[PDB]
Amino acid sequence: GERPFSDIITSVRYWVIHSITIPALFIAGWLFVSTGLAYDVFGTPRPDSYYAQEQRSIPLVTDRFEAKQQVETFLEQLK
Amino acid sequence: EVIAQLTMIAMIGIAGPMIIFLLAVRRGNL
Amino acid sequence: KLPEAYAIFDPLVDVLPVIPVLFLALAFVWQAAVGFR
Amino acid sequence: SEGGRIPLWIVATVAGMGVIVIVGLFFYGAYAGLGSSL
Amino acid sequence: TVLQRREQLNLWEQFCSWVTSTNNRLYVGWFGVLMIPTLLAATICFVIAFIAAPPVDIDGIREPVSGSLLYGNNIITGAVVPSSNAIGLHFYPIWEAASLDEWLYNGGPYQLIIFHFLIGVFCYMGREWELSYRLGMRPWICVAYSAPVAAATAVFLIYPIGQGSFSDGMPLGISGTFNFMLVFQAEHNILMHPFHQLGVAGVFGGALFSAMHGSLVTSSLIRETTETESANYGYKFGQEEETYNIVAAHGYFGRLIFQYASFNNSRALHFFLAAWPVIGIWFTALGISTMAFNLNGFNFNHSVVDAQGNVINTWADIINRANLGMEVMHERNAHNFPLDLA
Amino acid sequence: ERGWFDILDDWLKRDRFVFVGWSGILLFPCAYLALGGWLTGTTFVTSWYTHGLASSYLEGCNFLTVAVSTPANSMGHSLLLLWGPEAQGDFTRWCQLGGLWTFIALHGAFGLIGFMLRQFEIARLVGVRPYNAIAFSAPIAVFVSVFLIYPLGQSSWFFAPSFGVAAIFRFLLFFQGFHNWTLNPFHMMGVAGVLGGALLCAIHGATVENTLFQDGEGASTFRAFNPTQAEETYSMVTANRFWSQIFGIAFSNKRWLHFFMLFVPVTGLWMSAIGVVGLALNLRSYDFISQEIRAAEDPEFETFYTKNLLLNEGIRAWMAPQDQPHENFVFPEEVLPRGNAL
Amino acid sequence: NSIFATNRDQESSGFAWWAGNARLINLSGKLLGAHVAHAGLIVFWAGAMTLFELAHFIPEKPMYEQGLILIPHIATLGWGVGPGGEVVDTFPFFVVGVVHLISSAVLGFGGVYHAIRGPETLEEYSSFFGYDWKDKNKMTTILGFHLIVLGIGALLLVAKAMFFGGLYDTWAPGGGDVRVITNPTLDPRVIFGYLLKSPFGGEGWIVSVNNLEDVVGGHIWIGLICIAGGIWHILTTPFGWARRAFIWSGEAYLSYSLGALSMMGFIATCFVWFNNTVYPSEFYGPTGPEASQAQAMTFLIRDQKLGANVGSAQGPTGLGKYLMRSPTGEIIFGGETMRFWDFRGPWLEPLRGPNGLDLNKIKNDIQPWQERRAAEYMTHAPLGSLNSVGGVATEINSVNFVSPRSWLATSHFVLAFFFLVGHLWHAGRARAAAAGFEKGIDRESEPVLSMPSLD
Amino acid sequence: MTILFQLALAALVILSFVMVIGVPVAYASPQDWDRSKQLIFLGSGLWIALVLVVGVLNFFV
Ligand code: CLA
Ligand code: CLA
Ligand code: CLA
Ligand code: CLA
Ligand code: CLA
Ligand SMILES: CC1=C(/C=C/C(C)=C/C=C/C(C)=C/C=C/C=C(C)/C=C/C=C(C)/C=C/C2=C(C)CCCC2(C)C)C(C)(C)CCC1
Ligand SMILES: CC1=C(/C=C/C(C)=C/C=C/C(C)=C/C=C/C=C(C)/C=C/C=C(C)/C=C/C2=C(C)CCCC2(C)C)C(C)(C)CCC1
Ligand SMILES: CC1=C(/C=C/C(C)=C/C=C/C(C)=C/C=C/C=C(C)/C=C/C=C(C)/C=C/C2=C(C)CCCC2(C)C)C(C)(C)CCC1
Ligand SMILES: CC1=C(/C=C/C(C)=C/C=C/C(C)=C/C=C/C=C(C)/C=C/C=C(C)/C=C/C2=C(C)CCCC2(C)C)C(C)(C)CCC1
Ligand SMILES: [Ca+2]
Ligand SMILES: [Cl-]
Ligand SMILES: [Cl-]
Ligand SMILES: [Mg+2]
Repeated sequence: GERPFSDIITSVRYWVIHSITIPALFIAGWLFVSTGLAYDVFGTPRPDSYYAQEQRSIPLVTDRFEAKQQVETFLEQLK
Repeated sequence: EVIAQLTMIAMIGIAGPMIIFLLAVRRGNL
Repeated sequence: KLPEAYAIFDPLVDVLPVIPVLFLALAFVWQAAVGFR
Repeated sequence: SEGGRIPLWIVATVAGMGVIVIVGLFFYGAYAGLGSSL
Repeated sequence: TVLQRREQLNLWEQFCSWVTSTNNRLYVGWFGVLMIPTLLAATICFVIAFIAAPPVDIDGIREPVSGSLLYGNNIITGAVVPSSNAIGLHFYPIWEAASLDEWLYNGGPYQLIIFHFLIGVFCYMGREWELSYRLGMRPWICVAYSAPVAAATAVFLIYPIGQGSFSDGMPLGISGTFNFMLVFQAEHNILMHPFHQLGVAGVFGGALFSAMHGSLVTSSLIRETTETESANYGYKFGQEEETYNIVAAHGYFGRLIFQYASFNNSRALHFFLAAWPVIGIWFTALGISTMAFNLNGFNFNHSVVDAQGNVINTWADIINRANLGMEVMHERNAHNFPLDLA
Repeated sequence: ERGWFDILDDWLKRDRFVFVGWSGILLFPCAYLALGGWLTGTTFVTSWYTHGLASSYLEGCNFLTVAVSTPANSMGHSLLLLWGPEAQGDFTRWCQLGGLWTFIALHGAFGLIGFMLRQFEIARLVGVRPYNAIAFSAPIAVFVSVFLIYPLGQSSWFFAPSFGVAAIFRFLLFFQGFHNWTLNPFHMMGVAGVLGGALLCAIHGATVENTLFQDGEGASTFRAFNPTQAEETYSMVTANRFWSQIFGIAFSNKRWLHFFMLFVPVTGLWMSAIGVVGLALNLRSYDFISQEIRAAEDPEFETFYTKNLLLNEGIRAWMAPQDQPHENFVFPEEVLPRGNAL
Repeated sequence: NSIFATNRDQESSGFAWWAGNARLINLSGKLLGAHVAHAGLIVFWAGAMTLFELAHFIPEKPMYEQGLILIPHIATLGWGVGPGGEVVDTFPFFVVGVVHLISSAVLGFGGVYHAIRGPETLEEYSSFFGYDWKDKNKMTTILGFHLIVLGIGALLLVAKAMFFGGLYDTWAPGGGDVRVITNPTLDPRVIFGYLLKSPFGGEGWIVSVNNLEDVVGGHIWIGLICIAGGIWHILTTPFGWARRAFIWSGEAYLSYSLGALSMMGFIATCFVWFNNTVYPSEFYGPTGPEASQAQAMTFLIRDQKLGANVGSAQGPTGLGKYLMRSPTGEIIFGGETMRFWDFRGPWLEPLRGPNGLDLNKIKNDIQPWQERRAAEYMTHAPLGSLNSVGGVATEINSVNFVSPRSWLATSHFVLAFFFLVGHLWHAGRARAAAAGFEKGIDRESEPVLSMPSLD
Repeated sequence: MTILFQLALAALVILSFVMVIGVPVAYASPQDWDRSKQLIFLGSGLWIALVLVVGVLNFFV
């Protein structure tokens, strides 16, 4: 009962709407990375944050219930 | 020159569909 | 390198080898324009 | 809101070219910056 | 001499009529004229060798590998072992050996079997064309079978040619097959090669689509039987009417996903069932046949590097550690120099 | 009717572009969250703290090397709920601890339940027998045995497959080196069902397409089919004679044919799941005792079976220090198994 | 007027869009356009790819470190190179590229003209250029014209080799160099002897050709054969036995040529993989066998310099670590490279005597240029990844290298394979169409229903 | 003799791009084929001439 997709995406109204929303979504994703926010939301190391300058060991979690605090310590050991 | 290479492939890439479009508008022998 | 007189055309020379691929893609643009009849 | 005013063959061509550009950018990224081995 | 040529000529024509007859229980045909003796020779040699052949010096280092049942193998470990690396790609028929004992030590049976086998299956493919022509069918079943033929040809002929030795062809055995696969991964990273990935999509997808098509037709069989009968008796061989409701089947599948993801055209559907696994197997056969010339899977070893220059490992680097383990252990007495270059 | 339950039932079962149903209340959120979790993790989330691995586009991985990786071995089999005692409601820490892995595994499991319920629900509404749902029990058996039962038998979720292309390749090679999984007869039956299913898919599609009746004048033959037609679109009688003469046997019953296309890949996947359940307990088909007794006593006895164990020993020694970082393996270079030169 | 008003649709032609070029089978004018335009694409690529290669070319790196396949073809003809394959002048590469690129505009012009503007069928316009696929004499006439053209092409190579500067000869005494061929091999016992050589190891069929005299003389024979055969087919019509043996249709002829090109593609794969005479290793890199042999040579040299007696050194298996015997007794390199003892190359042959590798020459006569070459070839072995990471599959990223031999062998195996599939496809279809059942079984006259049951 | 060469080659590139689009459009266009035909002749002749000019001028830069 709904309108065919081929009708929708060949109408100017569809493209008037989505000529705004599609670039807006794309640019928001770009800025999510380029501002560095993605690193902090997900906890992903930046290129200079995998190791400290002297230690060359992986910060592997070894404690189940204080794992949260254990990641906190590894992160305070950088810079 | 990445800007030059991109502009070249843009005009070359547009040329093909431009031929089809011009003929569609002119109701040509497509 | 190309002879230095032609050097300004380097970015165009970089792109030319791909043009044959565009001919195959153009066949589909054309066929879409006639509705794959 | 009427369908057909933008021909479907143009939509398909422009959309496909957009796909090619974005995938092409990802392949460029395989050779530069992160993941380039350099 | 005179009309005798016509008594010979009609006799030849009687033979041609028998060879090409649509009424033989098994079709012979001109391809069958080559196929039948070569498959029989390969089968007979394989069975005798699998049971009774003595150990074979596959890697040319006087280190014979036992493949046969009587020499300590079971069904899983047994194989007919590839011919010696000292032979390389040289043609080694029985009559090039000083004795059968020498021929057996050097892996002669392997060459006899694979060469007759490959002639046999190429002619089996031609024979599938031939009978379809005699029966008034369309011709392309042989094209589907060209996919397994291409794959067999890749592992028994193309890969040995590229690497310079039938000692690197796939062994004729179950554990020998796994050996070939493991060494192949160490030397070509085939898992990271897109043609093998297409192969996997081909066989995972073929199995998926087989189950899908089977379940959808079975789901919509028209009631022709009682509950104490197998529904299979509801179809009679050669009946004109279709035996299931394809409108019902499409109505199910179109709602399972969405309407336009479902085939309503049985011919389109069955073409898709043919093309998907066949194309996937073509590509994986081409994977083996091009890694035969050492164009190998993607190599992302150490591709990710941090700001200082430390490698940050990815799962590709863990794959590399497994490949190294197989590389350094395989053919442990055969390499004298630091690079394995074939 | 009247009554909110019946009114809701009406709306859920409306014929619309995307069927919803009661099953959709489970299916759509769980499938969306499983797929969305995988896309989120492979795009943005590391595996540095669980594996010492980069695993996202953000870090420089590509489509083949990204993954959502399993939690660290120290988490055991923790559900790793966002609000659980490990992450304690901290979303960032939850990602760093591997919570997206259990998120995807568990929403995926319940999504697969929802999908099979969808197959049942739609089959019941349309009036077809639910063979498609029955066939889907095989993917479910595979998912449950591999992603849930296997790690549950092992030390932790760490040894489940990680959700990624290269991560899965690593899982394959781990199973070779540690479980000798290629030697396992349950895996072999799985292989037979997958390859046999792909064979059936190809051969059936090709056979239909090359025994078509001429039902139109076009050289492209797809248009000469009508979904409502009563007649078979291809000749079962000609197909049967072709395969009888080529191969010796042929289908004669279309219903048996399509049931068999379900039976083969469905049964194969079920058998492979049984083998993985054994591997959850390290209950491997690792060795043949008679082979090991002979080889230990006779240093000239060699088979493809003993050759592959040496490859496995290489895999374990070369891959374990980086693949099992929680073990803190340090293998001095002198203890690594290596053949000559390599 | 209407979407379906032309003959360029399924309704008029019987062929769907995805088989649209089959609509051209009996439209000789447009089909001529398609063919000429396609030839323009081939020539276009040759010209444009050469200029791309030249623009990217650093003359002091080896060609094979730079992803080049076309400049090696030009250099093999003796253009642009001197002793050892060093590039002395890039202008010949430039000329080949420009002239192909310019020529492709002419071919494209004619192709586009015949495809959409010129007469759609040629028979009403000209009895000479018009044709019917079923006219067997007209078919052998056009075949004959093209045979003559091909024979001339083979004689152009001969003319280059003998009168216009020669060819690059990796075997030239004193070191590889351009050399004018003055004594091409004309003895048919030699020329056609190649055609009867086994394709197996140590023989290699025609892939074993190892000197430019045989190459040039072979092209003299092929040139005369093709010109004679072309004249023959212009002046004759197919014999009765041929008429009864073949299918006579456009699609059948296409299928014969597909089978032929597939075979040639497989032959080319083996040529570039094994042959280092018409594919000089100076330009294409070492062959697989060559680089494996070069490693053994490299460590023989190193260990002998350290004091090893390489003739008496027993390896772990009991075979010589450096030197052993082939199955017929010749002294060969040891290790896994025992499989490659049929290899022959100009850097190695000075060490070979009547019985194989000569221990005295090995001890006393290995020159630094041989050590250099073996090291170079060992470290440019044709192994590498799809993303062009040079080395074995376990190599770390560092070296950007895939040998031209691997690129050329793999591409032409893939192409030759699908052309064999295409041969089967079109040959089977041509048979079915000539017999009248390519569109399916006649329901009212199904052959199997008139046959006795099998049992 | 001068580096005017860079212009003739630029003209050749421009003229080529103009022909690449114009010739197929003209060949398939209903109207104005009389005017198109002479233009295609002139463009083709100028194109050939520019090829020769660039080819000769090549040897002065
Ligand atoms: C039907 C859809 C559905 C299903 C089956 C699941 C299932 C799951 N989710 Mg997912 N989720 C969903 C939709 C769904 N989710 C949606 C729409 C979102 C976006 C909001 C999420 C966001 C989400 C997150 C962020 C997480 C999960 C997690 C989980 C897992 C643990 C859930 C749990 O313990 O709940 C327990 C709750 C119940 C079983 C509800 C029972 C309700 C009772 C019967 C009613 C009576 C309760 C009573 C009134 C309460 C009184 C409390 C008072 C005393 C204080 C489980 C696999 C966790 C996970 O995957 O960790 C790895 C996790 O971290 N889900
Ligand atoms: C000289 C070589 C040659 C020639 C002249 C022909 C000519 C013909 N073919 Mg045959 N064919 C060939 C080789 C050739 N073929 C080979 C090597 C194969 C095996 C793959 C086939 C398999 C084949 C089939 C199965 C069929 C034909 C058909 C036909 C007819 C219609 C063709 C058409 O309109 O396609 C239109 C072209 C396309 C739809 C494009 C296809 C693109 C391919 C599949 C992918 C290319 C990927 C590219 C190389 C790399 C990636 C690029 C990127 C942009 C994706 C026409 C007579 C049809 C027929 O039988 O008519 C009687 C038919 O059904 N051909
Ligand atoms: C090498 C590739 C190739 C070539 C040379 C051709 C050639 C041809 N095709 Mg085939 N085709 C191909 C690939 C190719 N095709 C592929 C991949 C498909 C699948 C998509 C098809 C599917 C197909 C169908 C369904 C049909 C054809 C038809 C034709 C013929 C008529 C074209 C026409 O009237 O269009 C009209 C198009 C236009 C007017 C647009 C302009 C097109 C021009 C040629 C572009 C020129 C661009 C170029 C840059 C110009 C340079 C000029 C410069 C040198 C001065 C023509 C001989 C038709 C036929 O058989 O007719 C009897 C037909 O019905 N083709
Ligand atoms: C195999 C390719 C081929 C074939 C068989 C044809 C055939 C034909 N053409 Mg076409 N054409 C072609 C390619 C071809 N052309 C090319 C490349 C172009 C661009 C220049 C054209 C542009 C073209 C136009 C504009 C016209 C034709 C016309 C014709 C018809 C009349 C020909 C005639 O009487 O000339 C007589 C022959 C001569 C005067 C002698 C020709 C000698 C040539 C120029 C040199 C040959 C040297 C050597 C063999 C070339 C090798 C090139 C190779 C390396 C690529 C005839 C059907 C006419 C037509 O269709 O009218 C209805 C017409 O008006 N052709
Ligand atoms: C493109 C090249 C080409 C093509 C397509 C043709 C096509 C044809 N030729 Mg012509 N011919 C050519 C070049 C060509 N010829 C040349 C260059 C010459 C000069 C030598 C000739 C001299 C010639 C003569 C004298 C005759 C023909 C004849 C014919 C017709 C029958 C051919 C046939 O049955 O072969 C099939 C081949 C056989 C039936 C012989 C057996 C082949 C064996 C079984 C297989 C060998 C396979 C093996 C792998 C080959 C490679 C290795 C091998 C060399 C060891 C057919 C129209 C006949 C005709 O009717 O003329 C009017 C004929 O009598 N041709
Ligand atoms: C040499 C040279 C030149 C030349 C050039 C040329 C020759 C060009 C051509 C060009 C071309 C030739 C182009 C084309 C293009 C094409 C395209 C761009 C396409 C695309 C497509 C697509 C995108 C598609 C899509 C689709 C469709 C349509 C339908 C189906 C679906 C899909 C999606 C697939 C010049 C002048 C520069 C100058 C100097 C040098
Ligand atoms: C997890 C989580 C969650 C959720 C989330 C989500 C739901 C998400 C989603 C997401 C998404 C949903 C995303 C998406 C993405 C996408 C993408 C990224 C795409 C890409 C693509 C491409 C790249 C393409 C490609 C291709 C193909 C595929 C084929 C064809 C060709 C090409 C190449 C084009 C929540 C909050 C609940 C909670 C917490 C946790
Ligand atoms: C028919 C048809 C088709 C096809 C077509 C074709 C295939 C065409 C071709 C065409 C062609 C094949 C074209 C070509 C052109 C070329 C040109 C136009 C060139 C030019 C050149 C130049 C201009 C150069 C320049 C230079 C110099 C001189 C020096 C160095 C630098 C440079 C490079 C700048 C299709 C598929 C679409 C479909 C429809 C139908
Ligand atoms: C240049 C050169 C040379 C020479 C070469 C030559 C001299 C070649 C020749 C070649 C030849 C001389 C070839 C031939 C070929 C032939 C063929 C390829 C055949 C085919 C056949 C067929 C295909 C048939 C078929 C059939 C049958 C079998 C049965 C009946 C039916 C029919 C007819 C279908 C050399 C090496 C010294 C060196 C380098 C350079
Ligand atoms: Ca029409
Ligand atoms: Cl091994
Ligand atoms: Cl070695
Ligand atoms: Mg990058």
